[PDB]
Amino acid sequence: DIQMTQSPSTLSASVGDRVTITCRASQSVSTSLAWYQQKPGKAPNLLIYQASTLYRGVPSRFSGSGSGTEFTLTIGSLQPDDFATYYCQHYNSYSRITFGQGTRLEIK
Amino acid sequence: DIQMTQSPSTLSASVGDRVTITCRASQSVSTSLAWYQQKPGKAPNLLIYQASTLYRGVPSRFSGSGSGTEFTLTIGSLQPDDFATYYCQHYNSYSRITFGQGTRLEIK
Amino acid sequence: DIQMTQSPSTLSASVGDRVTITCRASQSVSTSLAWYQQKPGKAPNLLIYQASTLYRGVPSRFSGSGSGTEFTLTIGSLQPDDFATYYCQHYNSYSRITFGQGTRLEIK
Amino acid sequence: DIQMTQSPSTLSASVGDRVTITCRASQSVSTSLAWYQQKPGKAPNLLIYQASTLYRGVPSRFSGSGSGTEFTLTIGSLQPDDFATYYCQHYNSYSRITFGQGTRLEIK
Amino acid sequence: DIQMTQSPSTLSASVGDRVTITCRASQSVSTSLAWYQQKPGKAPNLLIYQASTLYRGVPSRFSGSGSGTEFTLTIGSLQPDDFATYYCQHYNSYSRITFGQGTRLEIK
Amino acid sequence: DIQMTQSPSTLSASVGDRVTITCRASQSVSTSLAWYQQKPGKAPNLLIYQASTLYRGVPSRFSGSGSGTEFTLTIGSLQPDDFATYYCQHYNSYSRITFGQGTRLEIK
Amino acid sequence: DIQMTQSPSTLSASVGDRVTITCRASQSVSTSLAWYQQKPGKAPNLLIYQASTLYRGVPSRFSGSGSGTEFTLTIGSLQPDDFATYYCQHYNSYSRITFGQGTRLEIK
Amino acid sequence: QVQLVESGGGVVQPGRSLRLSCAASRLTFRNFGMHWVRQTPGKGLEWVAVIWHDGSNKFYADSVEGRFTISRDNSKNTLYLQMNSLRDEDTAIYYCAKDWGGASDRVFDYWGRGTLVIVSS
Amino acid sequence: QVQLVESGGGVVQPGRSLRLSCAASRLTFRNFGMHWVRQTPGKGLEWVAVIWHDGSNKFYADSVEGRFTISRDNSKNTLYLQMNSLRDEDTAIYYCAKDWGGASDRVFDYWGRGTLVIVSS
Amino acid sequence: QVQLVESGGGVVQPGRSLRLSCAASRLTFRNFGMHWVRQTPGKGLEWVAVIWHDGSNKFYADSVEGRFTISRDNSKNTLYLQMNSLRDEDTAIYYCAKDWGGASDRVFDYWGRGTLVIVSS
Amino acid sequence: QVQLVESGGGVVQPGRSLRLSCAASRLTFRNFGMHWVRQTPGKGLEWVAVIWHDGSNKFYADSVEGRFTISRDNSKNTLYLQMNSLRDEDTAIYYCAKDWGGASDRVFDYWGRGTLVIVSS
Amino acid sequence: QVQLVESGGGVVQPGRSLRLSCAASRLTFRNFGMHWVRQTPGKGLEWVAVIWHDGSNKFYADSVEGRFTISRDNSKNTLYLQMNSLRDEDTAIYYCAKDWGGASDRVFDYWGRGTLVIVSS
Amino acid sequence: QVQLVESGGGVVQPGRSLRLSCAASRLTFRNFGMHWVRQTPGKGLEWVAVIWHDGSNKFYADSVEGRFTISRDNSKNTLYLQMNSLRDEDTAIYYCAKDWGGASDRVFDYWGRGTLVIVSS
Amino acid sequence: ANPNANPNANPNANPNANPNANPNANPNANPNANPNANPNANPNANPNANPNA
Repeated sequence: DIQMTQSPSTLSASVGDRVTITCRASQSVSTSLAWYQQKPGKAPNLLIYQASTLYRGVPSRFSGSGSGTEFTLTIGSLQPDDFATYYCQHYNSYSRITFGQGTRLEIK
Repeated sequence: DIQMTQSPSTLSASVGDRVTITCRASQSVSTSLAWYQQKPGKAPNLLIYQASTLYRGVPSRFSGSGSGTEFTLTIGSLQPDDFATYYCQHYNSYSRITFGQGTRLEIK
Repeated sequence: DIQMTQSPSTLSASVGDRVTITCRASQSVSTSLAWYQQKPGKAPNLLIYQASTLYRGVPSRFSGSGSGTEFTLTIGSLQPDDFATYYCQHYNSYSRITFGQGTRLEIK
Repeated sequence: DIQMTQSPSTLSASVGDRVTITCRASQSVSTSLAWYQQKPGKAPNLLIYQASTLYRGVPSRFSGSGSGTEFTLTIGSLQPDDFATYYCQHYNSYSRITFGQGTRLEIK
Repeated sequence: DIQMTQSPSTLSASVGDRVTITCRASQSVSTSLAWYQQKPGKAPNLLIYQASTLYRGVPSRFSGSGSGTEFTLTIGSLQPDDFATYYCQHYNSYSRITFGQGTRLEIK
Repeated sequence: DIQMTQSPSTLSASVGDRVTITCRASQSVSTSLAWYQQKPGKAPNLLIYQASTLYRGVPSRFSGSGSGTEFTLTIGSLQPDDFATYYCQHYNSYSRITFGQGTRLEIK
Repeated sequence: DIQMTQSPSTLSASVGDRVTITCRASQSVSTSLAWYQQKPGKAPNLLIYQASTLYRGVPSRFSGSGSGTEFTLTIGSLQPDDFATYYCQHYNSYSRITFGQGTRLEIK
Repeated sequence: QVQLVESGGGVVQPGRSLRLSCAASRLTFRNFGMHWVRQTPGKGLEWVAVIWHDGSNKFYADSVEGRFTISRDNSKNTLYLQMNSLRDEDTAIYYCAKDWGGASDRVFDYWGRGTLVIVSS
Repeated sequence: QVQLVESGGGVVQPGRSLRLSCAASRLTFRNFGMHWVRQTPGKGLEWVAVIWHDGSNKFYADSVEGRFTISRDNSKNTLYLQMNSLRDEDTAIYYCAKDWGGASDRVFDYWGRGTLVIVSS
Repeated sequence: QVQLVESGGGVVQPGRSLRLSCAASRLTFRNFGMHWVRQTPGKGLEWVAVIWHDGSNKFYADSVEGRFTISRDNSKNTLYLQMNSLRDEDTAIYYCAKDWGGASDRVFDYWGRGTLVIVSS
Repeated sequence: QVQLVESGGGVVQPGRSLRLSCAASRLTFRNFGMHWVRQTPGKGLEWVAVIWHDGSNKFYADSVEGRFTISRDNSKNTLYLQMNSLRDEDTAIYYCAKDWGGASDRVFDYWGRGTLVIVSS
Repeated sequence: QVQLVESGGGVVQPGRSLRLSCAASRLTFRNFGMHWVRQTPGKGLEWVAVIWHDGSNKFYADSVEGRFTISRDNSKNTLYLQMNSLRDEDTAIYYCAKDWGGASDRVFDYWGRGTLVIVSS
Repeated sequence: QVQLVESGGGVVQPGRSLRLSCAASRLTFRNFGMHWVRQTPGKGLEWVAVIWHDGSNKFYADSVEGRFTISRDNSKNTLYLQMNSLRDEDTAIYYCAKDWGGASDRVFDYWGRGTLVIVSS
Repeated sequence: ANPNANPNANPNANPNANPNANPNANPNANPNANPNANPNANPNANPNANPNA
């Protein structure tokens, strides 16, 4: 399998700031990634697929990019809602689906 | 719809010769193709079904072969009564019945 | 789903010239492309299926070509009744049907 | 092929010790090695893959490292159950899978 | 190309003797050499590869040595079945495959 | 760059004599030199490479010799076909390929 | 390093005359020199290398001569454009590259 | 000459249900599949759903999965689509369609006029 | 708006078996592949299993090979995952999931609520 | 849990043939490539062959090229290796295998018990 | 056990064409690249050409560059070498070959019987 | 028998561009690096440029550095040399070449017919 | 036509660092070693550094030993010289250069335009 | 010393590159292959079924 590493483990930010979350691959996974948001107590939901495409119904503030093993999730202006746990998921062909540890967004 | 092309458009030959008429379908039709002979002033008559099976009462000098997209009618020995217009037809499932253009056998 | 992008969005021309409209695919669609023309106040009418085949009743000045992701709809000679919005639609297997943005051709 | 040579042929130690087993490659094999433990009367089982990654369910006292032609399997604290035969197996691309001779672990 | 010179052209010996056949290269071929034995009426068979390694199923009485441009094939004890023509063949990288002249072993 | 000077510029000779053409290098070129024969109206053909080796298909009456800076091409028995312009070309390492001025052969 | 002193510092001359610039090395530099011409406001241009060889595209009126520690650059017929500052350079092996002080040509 | 009549539209509030009909005329409804096509006010065509010839299988686009329900009644020559849990993005002119019938070609030939649905308050 | 409910959880002893259900509502079940996703109490997310649209092929993570058997029954519109020979590393919340439907995109969009499975003594 | 039971062993004369089977249980057979691993009486481990998931490709060690043939048939969940032109070397204990399934890692996890083959006179 | 049999030899005037075949038996043909080796009557050995496993790349000795075309057909388990513009130097006994399959050693293990080609008048 | 035909010649004014082609035939063009050789009207021969087999590296003579660019298209079996900022000394017959293929011998064997380029006004 | 454009100059205080760039154009930058040449206000020239084609070796003038670092990026076709601990003697316009390419001639042919670097307070 | 590249380095291909298939590929099915049904499957009835009783 492929080990998914996302850094930082936990970073705090204030409303209106710019926060970027990366995800590191053990080896190349093409551009087949997916970012997940999990509010505590709630099942997680999809934001980005194909590592760059915004899913329908998700605000355009969320933004992802990167290729190969470097992938970053970028938040244009962090709002009080977006405080949650963020996961990066890969679905490369011939390899099994794994997730990251989960970056945490903490207020102030 | 499936469009077949039968070549040549016209093939002149003498009695006792061996002539082969082909039928090329736009896409694979398995063996669901049938051939006909049509004399002037008369409705076409069936020669071969399943692209290889002789119809009852049809002379054994007519033989059909081919599968997929490339099929052929062969008359082993041309006789004077086999001067007419011959067509090919497909009856592939989930496809409508369309019909060919036509090879004509002409004396000498 | 496949984002099916047609360029140029708007191109002006006068009656009698040669005008070509193309549509870009995000990934390979083989040859399962279709073209629709939409005059204002009327639902779009099909012109080309299989990305190259003219539909029945379609004037011969209409012509489609291309494969994979690069396709081209070419106008043999632009006529006064050929001024409308043109769309590109794909029906790739195991994929959902999507349309293009719609190219507007305008007088002079 | 590529010859897998591991040293020492036999290494005796008592419970609670630390032992290192080295495997030498006839030519560079990158990091695509594995270590197997064969308890007599049983088929060998998997311990390490990619020459550094601990398998699932293996005790963490087993350690592997190295790249190229010099690789080492290290046991942090030798346990009463850990007396068996150890092999080094490589699966380098464009070369066939080969095994070593196998080191014996003998009590005291 | 790289020409291969093997000496002597002919070397006669009797059963139980020890003979050495050399192969001299125009330029360094590292250890990329092979020795072939051709009995009359048959295609040559592989004896040594990598200039020192014994091929599978070949009696261990053959031994190879050398590096650079000077290489030696030694038969430890001649046998009645080991009387044939010997060729040295190189496979140096970026250079095409060539063979030697062919040393002959003649009885007595 | 290494400028080649081949001397002398023109030798008249008859059929059956022996002619020697020299090529002088301004600095050591080891043995990396090649000789070309250009008949008028044609592209030059390769004769000698490595300053001593005969190219395949060239009649053996051509022979080259020398190393360092003094290199000679010798035609043992001139033939009527062997009247052409001769160029010496070096390909020394770390230096660009240059050609000589061109020695001509004149009958009688 | 090797200090380079070139004399005279300033050499006044008119159009059509002949000037000689001397460049004396503090110790033998064999024949490894180079002569540069610098027009005001421009990066210097190469004229002579190896102390006697004309660089490509330089007018043939420039000539270099000398060996050892005494070298001369001579302009056959000074042209209105050839009024500039000249620098001599050595690149002797095992020594670091140094430039001259700069000889100036002044009109009249 | 095959004309498709579609109806049942109007203006509805977000979250309320609505029913659209596609009663056919002189077309062999049973042997042909049917499609719903949404033409947004921004001049874009989005495919909505397709129903098989006998209703055996049923597909939707991702944006309308679970919120849209189509049904096929061969008896009185109509195609039906029930429209539920709406919001603003569903405000568009809704086109009926009929797949040409090729072996592997999903291309519409006889489009409907369209019935326009407003989601507003 | 597409709800997946799961049931059949609880607390079992190691080595015992348990059945899970993922009965769905208003989703076109037979036309979508489905997954099972496991979330350990350590907040780690791990994929478990996936079954194709007719159940032709089944894939499992290596850690659960030979122990978990999953199946789909389109008729009553529910998904099952039968658990055999469990152990202490299977204590986690189990999420039902639905593959988005992309041509090559294996991403989950409508997650289920989740049913807790605990194994202890 | 996945166990591999091999069968078809015995003792044969040199030059005779012999069929082997690796009927597997509780494993998703069609989704995994398999190997055959041979362990000589001198306690040396040697790889023999490998067949892909659907049987498209086979690779053999040069020691058994032209003599061994593996065949996979997914329907009854079994693996075959039929031997021709054996000799004294080919006497060893034969294990089944199952490739771990990594992206580029060829390792064996669920080894079989082992089936003994003797070549003698 | 793997045997290579050649065919298609005979007598040809200089400048005519000729086709040579290396139909193989019991060899996993698709996985192995194949060479052609030419033995002149003077008992010299010359290498002719090599084709990769899929036919992606070819390499020829300079003595036959542009005159010899080698092609491999995996489906019929055979190899082809077509000869154009022959001359007196191409009269020899032609052996097929099979690269041993190692990482970096280009040696031949299973030679063919050989087919004789004569160029004369 | 390997023939190289060059084209694209003619007359151009100084400072203008021009494209040259070396469409090869019957040669395994992908395996061989190629050279361009220029023959001045004074019967002198000058080496111009060389490109490797896959185009990884290019080398130019100092007389054409920065003005000449050579590129190779393996798919169409052809070689390109595009010249910019021409002047009077570049008026010559341009010969395509083919490196012999030896280990360290950069010697041309199969030359082309030749293309004449005139720079004047 | 080979143009070398430098940048990154300005005025800095003594003891501060400063980075210079030599972005080249139309030149085969990877195959040529490059030099930096310094021209003091006294109109005297001084050599600074040389970098080999692939970065294997670097040589500096003794007046810049340990304070100047020169690095090359073949992919971006640019040359870098970063100075550390600058002082008053380093006020001069800095030239890029390209070694001629001869076997033993370290002579600069295609000089750059020039970048003025000032050190003061 | 000569700091430039060697313009006479061997520019040809390697005629002794490994001419074999990789015995260690990824011999498994693709777990991330499209698991969904084809929405573009022909939804029309078959006009070629038997019309006879």
